[PDB]
Amino acid sequence: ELLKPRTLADLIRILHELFAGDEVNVEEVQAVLEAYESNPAEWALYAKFDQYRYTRNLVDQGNGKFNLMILCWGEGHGSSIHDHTDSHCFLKLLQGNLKETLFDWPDKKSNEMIKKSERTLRENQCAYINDSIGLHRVENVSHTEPAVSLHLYSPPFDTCHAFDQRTGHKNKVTMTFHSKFGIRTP
Ligand SMILES: [Fe+3]
Repeated sequence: ELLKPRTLADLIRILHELFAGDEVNVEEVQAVLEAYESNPAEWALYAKFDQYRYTRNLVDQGNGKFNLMILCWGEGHGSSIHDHTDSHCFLKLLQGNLKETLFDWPDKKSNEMIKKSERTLRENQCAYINDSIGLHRVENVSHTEPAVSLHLYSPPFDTCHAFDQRTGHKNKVTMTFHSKFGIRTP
């Protein structure tokens, strides 16, 4: 029985129920994330921006089943083209808009990675990606509005690959947290 999360804390409690077992009902997780109506006062603690690039702010560790984090995207900040390390990845907009560009996995031959599609993710919409679907880039293309998104990854992962758009070549990158549970973590 999926109920509407009344608050961020209620959402977290519901997520612990949805991840109590060993598998993931993607459609139910996405539905509950979509149904949470972003309330800025509930997540202000985690919305810690950096001037130069987007930040990752850990909210909950899901009793080991998932990482739940808030990403804070300054104007013009964006990600690499990246994978998700054999994990489910849900992305819900809490504030602003983000452009998501999808790419196929590269072949062995060095070639330009050509986007397969793009879409604008708007406030409160929850999207989903996994390595079977493909790779993506996420960007705040706004000149005037910072964006904030809520991301859930299951299982949690500390590393992933960035792909060079000119060649498809990949490099391993380690995820760094700007803060954890509201506390800045150098
Ligand atoms: Fe991603």
